Amino acid sequence: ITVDEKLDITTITGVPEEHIKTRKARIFVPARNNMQSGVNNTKKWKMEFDTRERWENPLMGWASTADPLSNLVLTFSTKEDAVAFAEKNGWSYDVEERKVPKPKSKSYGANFSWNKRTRVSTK
Amino acid sequence: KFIWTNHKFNLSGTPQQYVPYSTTRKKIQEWVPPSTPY
Amino acid sequence: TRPTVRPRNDVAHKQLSAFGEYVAEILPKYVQQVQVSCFNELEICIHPDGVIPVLTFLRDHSNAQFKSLADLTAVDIPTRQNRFEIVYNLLSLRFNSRIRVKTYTDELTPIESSVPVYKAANWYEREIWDMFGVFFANHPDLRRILTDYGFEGHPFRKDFPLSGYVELRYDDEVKRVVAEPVELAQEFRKFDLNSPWEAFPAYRQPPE
Amino acid sequence: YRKVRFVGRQKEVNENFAIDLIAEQPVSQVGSRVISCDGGGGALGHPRVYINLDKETKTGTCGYCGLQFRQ
Amino acid sequence: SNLIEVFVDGQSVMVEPGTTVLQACEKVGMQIPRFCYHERLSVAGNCRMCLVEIEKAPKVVAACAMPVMKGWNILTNSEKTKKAREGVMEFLLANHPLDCPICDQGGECDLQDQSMMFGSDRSRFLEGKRAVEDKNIGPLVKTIMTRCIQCTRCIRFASEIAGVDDLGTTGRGNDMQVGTYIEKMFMSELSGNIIDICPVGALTSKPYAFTARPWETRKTESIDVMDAVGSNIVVSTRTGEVMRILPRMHEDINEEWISDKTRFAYDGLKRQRLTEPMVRNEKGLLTHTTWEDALSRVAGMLQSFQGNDVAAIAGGLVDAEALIALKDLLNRVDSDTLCTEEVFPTAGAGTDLRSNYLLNTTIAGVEEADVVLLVGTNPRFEAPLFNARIRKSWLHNDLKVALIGSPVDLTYRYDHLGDSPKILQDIASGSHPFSQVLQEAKKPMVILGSSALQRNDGAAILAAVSNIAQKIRTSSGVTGDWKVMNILHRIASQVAALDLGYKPGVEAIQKNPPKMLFLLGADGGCITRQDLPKDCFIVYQGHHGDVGAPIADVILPGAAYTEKSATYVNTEGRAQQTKVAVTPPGLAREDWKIIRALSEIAGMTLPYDTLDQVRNRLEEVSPNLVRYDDVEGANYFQQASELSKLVNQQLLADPLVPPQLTIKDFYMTDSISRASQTMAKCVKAVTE
Amino acid sequence: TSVKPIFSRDMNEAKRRVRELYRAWYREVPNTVHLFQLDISVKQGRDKVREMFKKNAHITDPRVVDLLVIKGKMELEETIKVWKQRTHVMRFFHETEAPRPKDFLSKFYVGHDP
Amino acid sequence: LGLREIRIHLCQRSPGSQGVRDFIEKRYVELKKANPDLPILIRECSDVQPKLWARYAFGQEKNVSLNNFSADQVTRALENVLSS
Amino acid sequence: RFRGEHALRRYPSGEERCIACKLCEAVCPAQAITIEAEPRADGSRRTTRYDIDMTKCIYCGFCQEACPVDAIVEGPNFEFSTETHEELLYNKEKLLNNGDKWEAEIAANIQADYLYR
Ligand code: SF4
Ligand code: SF4
Ligand code: SF4
Ligand code: SF4
Ligand code: FES
Ligand SMILES: [Zn+2]
Repeated sequence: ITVDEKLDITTITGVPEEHIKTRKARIFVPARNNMQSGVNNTKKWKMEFDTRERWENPLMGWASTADPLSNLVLTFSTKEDAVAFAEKNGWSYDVEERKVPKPKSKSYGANFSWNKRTRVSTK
Repeated sequence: KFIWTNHKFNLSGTPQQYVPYSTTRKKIQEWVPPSTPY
Repeated sequence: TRPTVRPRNDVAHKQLSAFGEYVAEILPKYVQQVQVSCFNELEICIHPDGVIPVLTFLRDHSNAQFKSLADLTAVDIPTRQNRFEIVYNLLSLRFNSRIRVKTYTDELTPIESSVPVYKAANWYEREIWDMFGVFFANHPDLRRILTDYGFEGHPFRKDFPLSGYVELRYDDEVKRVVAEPVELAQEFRKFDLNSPWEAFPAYRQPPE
Repeated sequence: YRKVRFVGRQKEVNENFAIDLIAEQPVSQVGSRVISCDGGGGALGHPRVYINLDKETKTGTCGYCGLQFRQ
Repeated sequence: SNLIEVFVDGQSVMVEPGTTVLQACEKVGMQIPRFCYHERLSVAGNCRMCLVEIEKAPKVVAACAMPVMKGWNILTNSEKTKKAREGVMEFLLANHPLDCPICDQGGECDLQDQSMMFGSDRSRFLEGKRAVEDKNIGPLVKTIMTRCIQCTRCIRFASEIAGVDDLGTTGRGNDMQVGTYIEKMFMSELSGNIIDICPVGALTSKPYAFTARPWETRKTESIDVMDAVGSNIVVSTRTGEVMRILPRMHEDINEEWISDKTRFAYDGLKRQRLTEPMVRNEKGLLTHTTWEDALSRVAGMLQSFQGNDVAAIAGGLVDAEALIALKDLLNRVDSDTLCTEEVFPTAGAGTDLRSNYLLNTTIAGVEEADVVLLVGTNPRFEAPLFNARIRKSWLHNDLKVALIGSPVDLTYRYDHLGDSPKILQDIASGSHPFSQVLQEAKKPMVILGSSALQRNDGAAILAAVSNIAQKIRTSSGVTGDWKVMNILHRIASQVAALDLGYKPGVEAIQKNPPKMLFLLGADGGCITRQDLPKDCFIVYQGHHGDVGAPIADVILPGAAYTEKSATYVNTEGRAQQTKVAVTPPGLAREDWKIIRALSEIAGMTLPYDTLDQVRNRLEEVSPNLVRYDDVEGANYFQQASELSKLVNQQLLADPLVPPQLTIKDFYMTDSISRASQTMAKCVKAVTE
Repeated sequence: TSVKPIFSRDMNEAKRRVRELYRAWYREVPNTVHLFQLDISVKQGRDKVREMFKKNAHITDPRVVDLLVIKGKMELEETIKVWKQRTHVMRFFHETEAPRPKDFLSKFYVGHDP
Repeated sequence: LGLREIRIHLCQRSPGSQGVRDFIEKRYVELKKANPDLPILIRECSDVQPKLWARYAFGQEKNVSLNNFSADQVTRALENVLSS
Repeated sequence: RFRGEHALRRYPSGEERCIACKLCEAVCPAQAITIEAEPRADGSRRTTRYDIDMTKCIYCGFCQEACPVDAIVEGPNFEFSTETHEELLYNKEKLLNNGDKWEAEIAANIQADYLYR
């Protein structure tokens, strides 16, 4: 047995170096690259970090850099388990919101009226 | 057409060693101050 | 359906259905989910207290030998509320069959090591310690394999960014070969390839 | 500031240019409506695209072909 | 109550009596392939690419436009649906050129993200492919109408929201084109917004045109500041440089639409820019300097002057974080005397609870109004997306709109009521018709614009319209509360600036001659050195050098709007934090951190260093600058309206004229408009 | 907290275990200074150890302290023997790396907000 | 100086703040009829402890915390600072 | 079908057969290619910078087969061995020179072997 019940907040340290207090994370819902119309790109809460300098490598023009995180997207399933990872490793954050549209009221056949204003042509 | 004359070589420093460079225009083109008169 | 589509058979799809039916019937203290893979393989979910006995039941028996440990591996999964995933894999040499043992876990909760049951998993368990940080209990020799003497990241997990922190170099400032902060000469471009329209209707998630 | 890397290195650069070597082509004429240009020979060169040649009268070098094409 | 239980794929779902098969199947999480149907448009049936096999029926119907009767079995995946989608989308991919090496929608186009997933596997034509010719429309929209799946989606745009009826359908059978029959150019506001609508590579961008394919960009969301409502964009960096920006489809502002100026003005970010601190040299010379020369230079003069001989003006596009480090530096030395560039008259209130200074009916309440009256403004070329919301709400239900002053071109049938300030005074009484329809209104809306209030009679027209806003609300008023009196703007960082506790209108500096000024206004010439006293210095802090940076003592660089995490506030008190895209080039720095290193090299040192400590200093002064995107219910202006009756200024004799031209004033306005040469290249194509 | 511990139970066997291995490292500073032929002063090697244990004293929980033990227990394999060829030990002493400013005004001249 | 202005914070609801919601009804139009110099500010929502800032003497803060007064205590606790 | 030094062909009388369609850079497994196009003044689009490292080049043959307009070709000459790392970075205007030192070599190869692929 020896199950030793208590309560203490799980915070871990030692594994990164100094980027705990310097960088605030960011959790967002990605929203539909609008040149197309497919909505599979939504439905996953992600997180993503800050952007820092990108100078020029003065022999070609390669945008070389420090900032070793810079390419990390994780895919979390929900808000409830979103913030439950920024605390267990212990860095700050800021939370966006999910936006779902108007339900809405559309009806073909309402484009032809007797006294109303919605009446389309040129089709 | 567009063929070379006889041949060439891969000469490590001949003195010519091709010394690669960048092939773009500069990006931001910083603004210069106005002239010496006021 | 046509050529260039894999033909299945219902023989092994019925036998491996029927066989591992009674591995949940005769040890219902540990086994908490069994599902049959469509390509004639078996998965069996086991609570981490049953790490030693359900191997030990398998290890010697008349009906299920499974005497070869092919592959011990480990997968990490954020958003699961219990991170990792330990996956055992065995081989019935008398019977030509496969079964996988999928035991979930966490970081701080230890796992009783399978050193005494199989002596194949001596090196398969020192390794996983280095790559994720799972602390296998009472291991006879736990050490540092496949990493340098200075890594403190356990790099095969999702929190370690791809290039490290410790990009190395030489200098003549004394004689030594010394570390540095990481310094790339190219960005490592991150392309975006995940295209919409949800092409797979069978595996579709519930709507919510 | 930058030009010191080729001191005594002869700075090997291109000699011919195709920035405009289009213009020496005797721009082809047909007297039709739409023409194919899989230019450069079959099973090589750019894919076949059909251009409308009716302005007063040019095509537009196919987008791929480069060679000035017209009626 | 009032629903039909309809079974999709053998699974129940409850929909209203009058929805579509499209929306109902989109409720349980499925996307039928769409071409001829966008949500914010009307509905047509002219591509036939949603073909659901409805169960227990011989025929196949379109799920775009039909009702849903008593509970069907909407059977999506069958063996008759999948023989139709595969058969329709072999037709249109026949008469089509063989691009995708060079066509610019090579990353997203929906003849390509259908045709792996749905649709066929190989081609059988095997020769043909008719080829129509292109033309020009404007210097914004490259137009290759060879590609053209003829879905009639761009044409229903023009007859809808952007009310210029210019495009058409010309021909019969296979022989038809889309573009304008005469050689007329098609240009207005929202004119470049069609290149998102166009589902294949026909309409594509002119300045972006051939630079980069869209699987390489790094999308980071951000908010744009060139206008009143702000925006909702997403920038797209390639290698540390902005390539193009898009809309982001917030549901209340930018429903899916973006403004044309806000789309094509990223060039002004990177053309004509100042990068380094510069020293005086005593003549009209002005030369660059190392960073530790010109810090204690200006900080020497702070210890000398005291009292109201030092001031600052700031009225452009700087945030609400580099407007706190200014206010706590000039008022710890106790010399406030500072104002914004914009002129706003105060009579009884204006800095305190502001009472109408934010737009009280929000944008989402505009669709609920019934009689909208608006005075003193040309709403078309300032906040255009608010104008498009009127255009939507004028359609789809009834609305009655009247305007006072300067007959201009609005796309919906208004009526020019009158053109004088004296129309306001008479409409407080009952005369000159509509006369009581505001009294006979159920949800009124009376907008004052900020174009007329800048004038010299601003304290009169502020109190005049507040009287008739009192007159309606004291009658019933609406049902109901329904806040009435409201205002919009045309400068982005004013509501952010003014509700920190500044004064409005440059009058305090307009009377006295203080010695040193700090310019963050600045390019509007409401103060010149001639209106100033003699050659005593002014120190300039900005990022562009158009007007005011040549006439300056020491200039300091700053980061513009894509380089710093900031805060901006539109006309409803929302707070929309822009985020980092590029780090600022050269020796430029962020604005609010050059102020602390001006402070700490001088005497007073401010008690905050990091950005989180800045926003707690914000939360001290105004607690609603961390309540992001929320509109609270607080009006409190029955007390303000009687207290604003204190000033008794009268009207004037001048027609309430807006500055805006036919279009041409729309392009070149702020600062980034000016340096961006594509605005300079689309302005001479208007005049010709 | 329903999970078995590693070695300790609650706050007492742990905070005598961490005091045990400190007496190992205090003994095994002046051995490696000649076992690798490295020429510094011996008091430098003792300063780094008493620096290192004070770093982690913000813990209010068992089996996190026990996790740091296992790392601290492991290093005495390599360090007391000869498995690090003079170079993996000397990385704790950042001799090459330039000093960081760590004060506000010196960051502002050089570097875009580190 | 002192002084320059003050900052009346409140909350829209959580009705322990209800003294200011009557104080605006009683003494704002009577309050700001006096002192046509001092631009006292009203802001939105502290949501708890509806404080009242004062700012004067080279930018120094003085913050009383009226949590739940009457309509008459807020009538008289303002001229603690307004007189001084 | 041998793999080796790189080249960029061009049409009969020259057109610089490349069209900057950005595929030879998206299936390099090693991310060697670095293309930055621009609308050239005549209207047809071309490259400005084109960069192939000869050290990250893992020698697939994935550039050779992804190209629609049949331009970039792994040319059949293993002549190499320069003395500086500053040199093996290739520009655009090396490859053309290196691709017009021969085309009698390359076009004899591709005509033999395009019939299979
Ligand atoms: S521009 Fe082309 S794709 Fe767009 S609606 Fe017109 S024909 Fe269809
Ligand atoms: S519009 Fe469609 S068919 Fe034309 S090039 Fe683009 S993806 Fe190909
Ligand atoms: S060779 Fe082909 S893939 Fe490479 S740049 Fe040219 S067109 Fe693009
Ligand atoms: S050979 Fe392969 S790795 Fe090398 S440049 Fe070509 S595609 Fe890239
Ligand atoms: S699919 Fe668009 S019309 Fe039915
Ligand atoms: Zn051609």
